[PDB]
Amino acid sequence: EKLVVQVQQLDPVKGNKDVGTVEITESAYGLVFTPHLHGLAQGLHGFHIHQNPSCEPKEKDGKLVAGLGAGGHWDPKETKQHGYPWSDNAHLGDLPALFVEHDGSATNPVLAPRLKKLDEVKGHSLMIHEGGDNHSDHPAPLGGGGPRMACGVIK
Amino acid sequence: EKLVVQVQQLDPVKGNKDVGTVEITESAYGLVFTPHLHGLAQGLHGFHIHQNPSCEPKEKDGKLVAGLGAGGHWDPKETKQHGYPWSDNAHLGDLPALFVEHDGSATNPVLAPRLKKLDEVKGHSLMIHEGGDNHSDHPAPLGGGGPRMACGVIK
Ligand SMILES: [Cu+2]
Ligand SMILES: [Cu+2]
Ligand SMILES: [Cu+2]
Ligand SMILES: [Cu+2]
Ligand SMILES: [Zn+2]
Ligand SMILES: [Zn+2]
Repeated sequence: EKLVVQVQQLDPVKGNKDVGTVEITESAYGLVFTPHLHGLAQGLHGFHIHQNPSCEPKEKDGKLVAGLGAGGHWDPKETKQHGYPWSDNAHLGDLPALFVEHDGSATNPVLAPRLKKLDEVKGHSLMIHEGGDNHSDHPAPLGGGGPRMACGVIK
Repeated sequence: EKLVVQVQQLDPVKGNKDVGTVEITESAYGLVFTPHLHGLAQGLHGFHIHQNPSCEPKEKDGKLVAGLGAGGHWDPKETKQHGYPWSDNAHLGDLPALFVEHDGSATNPVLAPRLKKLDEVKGHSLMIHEGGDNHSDHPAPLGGGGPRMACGVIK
């Protein structure tokens, strides 16, 4: 009847810290992602489900870049393109952008109409990027979210 | 096909300001509302379809109140409750909250899964509130939206 994702802000060098959680429920129109995050940068952020059920980084050129353990966006239907949460051409893991209040709190729930059961999302990660999401691979790849600001494993 | 709603920032004393449009299109999972608004107050705002095809103010106790001519939330199924966009117990006009960037712009689209055809929404109004939306009538009625900030007639 529910799923509570332990969301933590990413940081390879010093350490991961718990920013709150995200509960995933089923509605008659798809999975609902309701967060109770506190202490994040304000604004709209890219919100997507990734491949590997891990939130640990991967260094490159010495410079460790957070969240790479998660891999790319979850794409079991191999569309090979980033898009809208309501488009069949998009990665199945593409969710609506997440809003973080002026006080760093995320409490506005979003719907992923293409996901029906809680089981589908298990064994994958939940990523929250630094930038937004224009739901296209242009002008920037993967909606332009960029650096991975927060993450959590869906168990 | 597409419906282009001309939206105005409401001000009965100084005069309304043209702030952009909201395009309504049909997706495989419901109606998509794509804004391109400018000059609005930043933050998360209540976003709903109201009964009457009007954005006119009405006088109440000596002063004009912005947008009262739009009537209440569109409720064809007569649920009598304000709720979530994915709940069948909520007014059919209940849409996901609209995010306005720190620069006053709104460009992030939202989905109303319970609405399927463009014609359904014609003959009504699209309202953007000063306050937010918790998708319940408690603690504040109609999700806590409060005053009517911007509005457009759906033709
Ligand atoms: Cu809290
Ligand atoms: Cu991502
Ligand atoms: Cu513009
Ligand atoms: Cu309203
Ligand atoms: Zn994607
Ligand atoms: Zn309502």
